[PDB]
Amino acid sequence: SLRLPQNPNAGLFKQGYNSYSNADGQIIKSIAAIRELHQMCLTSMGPCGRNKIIVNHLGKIIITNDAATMLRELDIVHPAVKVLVMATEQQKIDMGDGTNLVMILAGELLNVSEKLISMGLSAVEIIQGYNMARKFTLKELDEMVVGEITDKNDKNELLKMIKPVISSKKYGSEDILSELVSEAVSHVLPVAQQAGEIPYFNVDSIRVVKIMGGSLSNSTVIKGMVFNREPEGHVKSLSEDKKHKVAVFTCPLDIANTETKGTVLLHNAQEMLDFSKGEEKQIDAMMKEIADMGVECIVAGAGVGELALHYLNRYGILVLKVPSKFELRRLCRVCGATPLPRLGAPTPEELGLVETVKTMEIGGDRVTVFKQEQGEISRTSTIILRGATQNNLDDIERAIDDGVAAVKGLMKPSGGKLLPGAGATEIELISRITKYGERTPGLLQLAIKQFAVAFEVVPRTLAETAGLDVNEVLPNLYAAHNVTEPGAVKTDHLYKGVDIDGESDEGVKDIREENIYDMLATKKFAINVATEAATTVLSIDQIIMAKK
Amino acid sequence: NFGSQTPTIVVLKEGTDASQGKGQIISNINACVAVQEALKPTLGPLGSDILIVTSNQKTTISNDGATILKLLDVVHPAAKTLVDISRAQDAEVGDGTTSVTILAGELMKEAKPFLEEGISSHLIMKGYRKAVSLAVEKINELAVDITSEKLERCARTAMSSKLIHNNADFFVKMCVDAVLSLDRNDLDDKLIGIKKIPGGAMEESLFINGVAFKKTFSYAGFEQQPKKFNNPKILSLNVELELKAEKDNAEVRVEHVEDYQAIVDAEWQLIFEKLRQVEETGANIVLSKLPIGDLATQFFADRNIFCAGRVSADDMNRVIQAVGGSIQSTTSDIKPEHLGTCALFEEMQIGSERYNLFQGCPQAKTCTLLLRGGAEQVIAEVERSLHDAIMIVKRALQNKLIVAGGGATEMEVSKCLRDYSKTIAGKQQMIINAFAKALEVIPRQLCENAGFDAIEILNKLRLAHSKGEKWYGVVFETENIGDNFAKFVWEPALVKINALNSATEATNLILSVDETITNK
Amino acid sequence: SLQLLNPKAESLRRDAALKVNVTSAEGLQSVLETNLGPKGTLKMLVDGAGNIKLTKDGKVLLTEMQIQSPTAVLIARAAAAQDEITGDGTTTVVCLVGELLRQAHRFIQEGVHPRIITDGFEIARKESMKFLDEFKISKTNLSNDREFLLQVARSSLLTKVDADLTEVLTPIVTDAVLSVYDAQADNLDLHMVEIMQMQHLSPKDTTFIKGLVLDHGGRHPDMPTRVKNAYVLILNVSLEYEKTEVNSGFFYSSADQRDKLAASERKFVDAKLKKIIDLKNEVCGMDPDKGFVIINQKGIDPMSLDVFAKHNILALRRAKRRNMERLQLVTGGEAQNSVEDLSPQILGFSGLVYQETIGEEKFTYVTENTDPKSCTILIKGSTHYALAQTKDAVRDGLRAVANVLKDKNIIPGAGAFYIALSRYLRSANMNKLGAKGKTKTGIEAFAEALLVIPKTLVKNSGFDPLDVLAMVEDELDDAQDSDETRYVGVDLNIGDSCDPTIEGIWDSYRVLRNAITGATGIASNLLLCDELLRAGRS
Ligand SMILES: Nc1ncnc2c1ncn2[C@@H]1O[C@H](COP(=O)(O)OP(=O)(O)O)[C@@H](O)[C@H]1O
Ligand SMILES: Nc1ncnc2c1ncn2[C@@H]1O[C@H](COP(=O)(O)OP(=O)(O)O)[C@@H](O)[C@H]1O
Ligand SMILES: Nc1ncnc2c1ncn2[C@@H]1O[C@H](COP(=O)(O)OP(=O)(O)O)[C@@H](O)[C@H]1O
Ligand SMILES: [Mg+2]
Ligand SMILES: [Mg+2]
Ligand SMILES: [Mg+2]
Repeated sequence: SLRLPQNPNAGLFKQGYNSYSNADGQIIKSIAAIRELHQMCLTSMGPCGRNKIIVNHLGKIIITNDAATMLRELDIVHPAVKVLVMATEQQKIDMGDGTNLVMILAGELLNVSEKLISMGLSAVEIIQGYNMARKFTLKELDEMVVGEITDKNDKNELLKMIKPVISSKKYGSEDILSELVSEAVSHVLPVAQQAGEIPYFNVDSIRVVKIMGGSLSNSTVIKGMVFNREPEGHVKSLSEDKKHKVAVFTCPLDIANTETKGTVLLHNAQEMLDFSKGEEKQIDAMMKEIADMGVECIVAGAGVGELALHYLNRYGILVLKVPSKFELRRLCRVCGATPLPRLGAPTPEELGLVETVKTMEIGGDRVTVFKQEQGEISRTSTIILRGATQNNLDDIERAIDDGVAAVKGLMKPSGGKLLPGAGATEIELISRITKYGERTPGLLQLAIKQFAVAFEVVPRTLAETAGLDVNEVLPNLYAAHNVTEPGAVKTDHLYKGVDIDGESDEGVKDIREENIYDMLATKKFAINVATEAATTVLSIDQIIMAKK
Repeated sequence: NFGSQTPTIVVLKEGTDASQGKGQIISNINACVAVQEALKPTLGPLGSDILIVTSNQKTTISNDGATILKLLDVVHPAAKTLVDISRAQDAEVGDGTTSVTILAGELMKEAKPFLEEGISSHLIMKGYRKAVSLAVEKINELAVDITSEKLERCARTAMSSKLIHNNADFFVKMCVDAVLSLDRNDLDDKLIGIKKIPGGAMEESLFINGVAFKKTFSYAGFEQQPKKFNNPKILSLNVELELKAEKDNAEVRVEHVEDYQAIVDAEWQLIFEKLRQVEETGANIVLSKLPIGDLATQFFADRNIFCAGRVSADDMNRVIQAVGGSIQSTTSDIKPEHLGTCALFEEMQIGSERYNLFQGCPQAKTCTLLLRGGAEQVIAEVERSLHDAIMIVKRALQNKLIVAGGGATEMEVSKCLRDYSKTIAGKQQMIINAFAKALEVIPRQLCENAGFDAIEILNKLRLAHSKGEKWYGVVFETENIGDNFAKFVWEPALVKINALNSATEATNLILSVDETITNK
Repeated sequence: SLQLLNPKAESLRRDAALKVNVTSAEGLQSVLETNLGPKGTLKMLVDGAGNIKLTKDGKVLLTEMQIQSPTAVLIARAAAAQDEITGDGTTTVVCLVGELLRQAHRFIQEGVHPRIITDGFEIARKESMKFLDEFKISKTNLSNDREFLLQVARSSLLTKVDADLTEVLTPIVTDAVLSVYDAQADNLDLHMVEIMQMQHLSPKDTTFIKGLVLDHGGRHPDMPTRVKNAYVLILNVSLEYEKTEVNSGFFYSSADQRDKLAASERKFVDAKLKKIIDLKNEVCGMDPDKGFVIINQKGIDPMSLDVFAKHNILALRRAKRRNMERLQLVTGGEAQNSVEDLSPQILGFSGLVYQETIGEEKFTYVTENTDPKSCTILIKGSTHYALAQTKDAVRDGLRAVANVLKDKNIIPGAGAFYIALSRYLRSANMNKLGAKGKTKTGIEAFAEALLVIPKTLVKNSGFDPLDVLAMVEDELDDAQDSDETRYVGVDLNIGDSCDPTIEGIWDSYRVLRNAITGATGIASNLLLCDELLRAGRS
């Protein structure tokens, strides 16, 4: 009476282990545990989304509007929330686009599932309901698609691609940020029209180097690349035309020492006199074959000796440090050189082509530039990103990664296959999925119905973040789709969507003239991985933890 | 089921800070206003300085937005935005670092009551980002395309708010000559490297056409060499001139004892052969990054050849550009043409420290002055004041743009913003006018430190812009307000553009934030 | 969910609460079932103060030992209500609740709801009452035969002590209810018998006394211990004044008034005692072999003992409250408080009164009454624990023989009713079902749970329970076809079936009533319990 028996036969397992079954409203608590961090994602979707401060134990801060990025640093206790972390991590790695959606959709599927489990629907039927809804959802995304790119390189078409992507992360001004990406995409692409070759594009080609100071308007697009290096011997503006040559060596510019106990041995004074001059003549003789080929800059892979440096700057050969593997490989793609570890003569076919190598003051420190010209184009271009706050450089840099990741979406599938944005793609599926529930019989119809209700969060979120009342903006938009397709062809009610700024009522003046669209490849895997996030959380009825 | 407790699963870790509510973003603004209060009275020439002592008991005296926030280890996340823009403004321009901070804090302090109202975050950011585009274009019209009259006036204003402002009559005459030695498109900052000399008075400084570096070591034959050469010749070395191992190894087998005497004499033979090649070319001054042994310096000491060592690579690079020579890491490849020359040489006693002076070159790329002072903070303040002024006259050569100082730029931009807000769109009229009066914080505090009443000043500025078209600003000497063009006070426009862009970027960064997460 | 309301709370729900209820019942069963039957073991309740006590009744074992588990508290409270109203059968209650929860939990694990299981117990309980009222037998107690009361008392007292002490003590129980009887009013009081704790020769040397025995002796030596004819006189007011209710004080004017005011208190003592002396010589003056004893509840003045000592008056003091009712029943007197009215009619009578000096105290023995309506039992023993052991034996044996007079019906023991009730609760054809395939699960569980009583007796004796019950099963198979009503039992000496009526083992009717009713109710409510909780403010 004074004390319970405190759960007998509990010594089967350790004291730290705990069980968590579906009963006792614990599945409702797991939905509430998702609801804690899901509401943090509400104020971070859209162009009016607000970034987030995350102070780690080390003190490294990253300020951001992207889900997949923010969830990396937060240490999570609940395992069901970690499914959303790895689900968004999969979204960032594969497609690099549509991570908030993975978070906001899969969290709302668990929200509407709170009503379904409370009604009395078995968990097995819930998974069958969303799977049958998923097959119809992915089917209709291919049907209501409009428009295509059909050209890899164009000035006006890239404005339709990059601009709606970076509009979520650090909107700012539209033109100054979009032109930096569309100019850099055209440099790296192998155009090669009327040849029948397979296109190819690498995410690691376009890379952004962060430099403090300046303003966002002063950002330029560099053909080549840049490091924060200092030439050792001398600096040269290189005002001499008639382009220079480039030779890349991965080994250090020094005498190849013996790997096993390299030690001097001098038996008599005759070897003592010649050993000091032998190293000078040997290093000089190797530079003669290198210098006669007309090379004026050599990129070293490791530490360079002083004696080798004395003969390099004699003939005015520039030295560059790249003490890492990937930093040396990225530079060969610009000039198109084939490195060889030997210290002999570079082959003439393997020598690279760089016209000028300038050294100027940008951020107060010494930097080396490798700008090419219109002739003999190169790939793996960089973007000089100027800003005042280092935290803003980090989020804008990842926005270029999201934009570069969106360019990857054009290579693998047959084309662009753009969709209407601004909630139009979500609100259209609500009517189609609702009609699909009426066609199918059985107790799964409520699962199909709640699956459509979960898609309202995109227009509800954009209306809440835009400082508008969602009770008036949302049903005003339903009137455009409650007047369904009459007998006249070429109906233009599909482009109606929400609006962040402007006219009252809100149905946007089309997403058309506005030139904002969404990618099909992002919506396919996002709805697939979001449904898998809700499937794995709803399919499990018992959870076991340890130590907490 | 495995335990009677059944602990409730917390979402985040234990100890994580709080979350959404009322007052989260307001605390970040109040945190910035707190840091902004410390840098508030340091504005203008009639301001003050801030004394800080960190945990390591290192005393420092300064009035620079970058230096004050650098020593203070700021742990608050939103407050470090002011640290970033100060370093960003200090790294590029090097002046007005404060005017960037006391301005961003006013925009965030002015955004405080709008956030208390039902105004969203994006509406406030759209106002500043649309207004700053017109401020940059308006400053281009305020700035002039001046080319006539051929530096002197720009340096006097950059030295304000710190020590050498009153001594501008002597320091500006030689500071203008520092950048004229540098040619176009190079602008090397390491050539303007200046060192510390604890001891002396700042008035006894002088201009030097070359370098002056500390020896940092007393050699055995240092006094034997002459201190005065009429026609010296400089040659830079890199080989180590002493008896030691040759190339990173030491192993010598000897079988016969007769050859054991010869191998030792060979080492004595080659080391003098290494020194004799330096002697035959007539190099009077010898310099090397690596140490120089007692054997070499005594060989040079007999026949009147000065030598020195224990110098850094940054100092060596300044020696080459001053004398116009080159680096030679081998004694056999020495030729007469690569030797640098100057007018004369004289080692002088400076603060109980010896310095090797070079001066009188026909073409010198280097300006390096010795900073002597009483305390270690006096020589430090003279360095930072010159380092901020030298950047202004440096970039003045890059482009010739001049705007009126004394808070005159903020008032002229604010009047057109009030006209632009009066015309259109209704809703943003409050935001732009709020940005207008918030932009006037620079002349606001500039007169409060002077002891004058702000109401009589600010009422005189607004109603007198018609005849004071653009060059209308404050004057501290006559205790009145007049035209700044007659007073010859000038300031470039690059401080103004980077200040508004950095301040607009700073306030818009955390204005798009309504959260704070702190693990552990 | 409960942690959100109170973090310091706990809850076991729907599988952990069921194991707690069954394991606590089986744990209470495994410890306390060993006392069942004559071959049971003795327990030593050794508390922190070193008090030793031997007993086999489950009531006093659970009363001294505080119960920590919440389930066993409910079973201990059931044994309290069983021992309170009846005073026997506590070991059968805990075994039935333990077996009912065991047999029920066997079916709950098979996927059966607890509701229909408890519904079958109630129908099985009501079916047992329709079996019990036909199974009982009626006897005529007007003859007041001693042989039937002895063997009925021997059946109850064999489960407390060994055989040789039971034969000595079993006439003491039958002698307790000799004169206490009323045919018309049907009133029979159990508290009139007086249990005295004293150390004497041995437990096996006790004896029955017809009259009353008080624990108070004569204070003065001069009064005679032997009195051949005594007239009792009941007093209740204190002859020695303890305190005056109204505050007062004797303020004397001079030294001569000091002894007079001391004599003022002597007058009020002599005033009420003069009527006592006048009461003595009113009957007959100078009558040898005729004493006069006084029994007072409150104290007596030691100054007044000299007055009682001169006239040879036995005076006792500090008597008990319940003894005032016992004096008039034994001696035939009349209770009085004051001394205003006195007469020889109100006085009782006694044939022999004597005292004995045992240790540092003296016990008054009043015997040889004409028609006493009460008696007493001296609990002699060789120690402290034998007094409590024999006291519990008499207090448990008085109820078994007293119920024979309260209701003439009596059930044969030796597990006869539990064995016979098992077959009757096998197949309820169309009598009382209520539903198809639902109630019958509880009928089977209730029938199998009742047969643990005869098996527990065999486990204490040290034989196999299934073997000795097989011949009992084979006996009753042919008894129905032989056309002869026969009751079978369980003999623990040889391990073979037997006849209770022939040998002499019986059980009271009210024991099996409250035991089955109390066990079925507690077994039902514990099965209905699906969650245990705790909450409060420390
Ligand atoms: N200016 C705008 N007007 C209307 N809708 C917009 C605008 N900018 C963005 N959107 C919509 O907001 C949605 C936000 O998508 P989001 O998940 O933030 O993309 P990302 O994966 O790059 O984070 C887009 O799908 C788009 O349709
Ligand atoms: N001679 C002067 N007369 C009037 N105002 C001046 C003068 N020199 C500087 N100022 C004002 O002082 C302000 C701050 O400049 P300065 O002291 O150089 O840097 P900081 O912003 O670090 O204090 C400028 O906005 C400028 O208008
Ligand atoms: N001599 C005996 N032989 C067989 N059974 C007995 C004997 N004495 C008692 N019993 C059985 O023991 C049961 C309980 O009797 P008893 O021990 O007196 O009560 P309690 O168990 O409460 O102490 C009775 O139902 C009876 O059938
Ligand atoms: Mg996007
Ligand atoms: Mg300044
Ligand atoms: Mg009994």
